Amino acid sequence: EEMRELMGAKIRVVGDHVVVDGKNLAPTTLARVRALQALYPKTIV
Amino acid sequence: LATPSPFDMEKMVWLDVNILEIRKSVLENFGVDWSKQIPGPFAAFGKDFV
Repeated sequence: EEMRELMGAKIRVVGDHVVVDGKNLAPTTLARVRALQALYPKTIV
Repeated sequence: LATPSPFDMEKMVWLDVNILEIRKSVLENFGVDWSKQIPGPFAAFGKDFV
């Protein structure tokens, strides 16, 4: 939920770990996404 | 999560430069120019005693 608000083109799903997906995202969006990587070790992009 | 701007808008400076120069000159050449080195007198002697 914290990740979802901080970005609200991405798609956020729960699965079993946090999963983030998207087709054509700007470098800023990717940099922002991996900036949130310091909030949970179990993250994949 | 904050990001910087692509660049910072600097201030623009106008420069006005002025270069001024004035030259004046005179040239004079007057009079009479005589010779200062001339030949002098000469003397010679010659004889056969024998």
